[PDB]
Amino acid sequence: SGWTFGAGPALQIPFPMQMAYRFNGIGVTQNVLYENQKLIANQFNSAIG
Amino acid sequence: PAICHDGKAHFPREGVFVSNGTHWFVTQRNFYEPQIITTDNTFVSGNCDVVIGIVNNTVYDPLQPE
Ligand SMILES: *[C@@H]1O[C@H](CO)[C@@H](O[C@@H]2O[C@H](CO)[C@@H](O)[C@H](O)[C@H]2NC(C)=O)[C@H](O)[C@H]1NC(C)=O
Ligand SMILES: *[C@@H]1O[C@H](CO)[C@@H](O[C@@H]2O[C@H](CO)[C@@H](O)[C@H](O)[C@H]2NC(C)=O)[C@H](O)[C@H]1NC(C)=O
Repeated sequence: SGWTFGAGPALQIPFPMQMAYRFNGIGVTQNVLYENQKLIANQFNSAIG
Repeated sequence: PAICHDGKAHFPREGVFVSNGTHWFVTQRNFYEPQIITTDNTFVSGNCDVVIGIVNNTVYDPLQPE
């Protein structure tokens, strides 16, 4: 639910959508995430590993 | 995540894409307000092969009828 559960009821949203929203938060726009989603997922998995 | 009108992903400049089952709209994040998906509220940047989960739908040009 992203940040929505920190305000009221949890708002079920897809994770790619939430990540694109987070990118929009820092002035990167959604297109970057939706064009690099595989790279971002791989980088996140490598960092978590 | 995006809408493919003619081989081009249309992402929403502010807000998310929603569909009431059949018709897709653009609404804000913290309040449901459906708006017809035009070129004003959507910016096109992509190829429509890389994004995953893109729906086709259609966009409305506010200048073509005029
Ligand atoms: C989703 O909402 C749209 C409204 O934008 C519905 O389209 C119809 O739009 C006309 C406008 O001339 C209304 O008079 C109709 O009442 C709308 N239909 C309905 C059922 O309300 C569209 O039908 C809606 N989709 C669903 C599945 O309800
Ligand atoms: C969305 O529009 C695209 C536009 O490219 C269409 O994709 C077609 O998919 C079929 C099946 O692989 C191909 O044979 C065609 O060449 C593609 N393009 C066209 C213009 O037909 C299709 O109309 C829609 N696809 C989806 C998944 O909704």
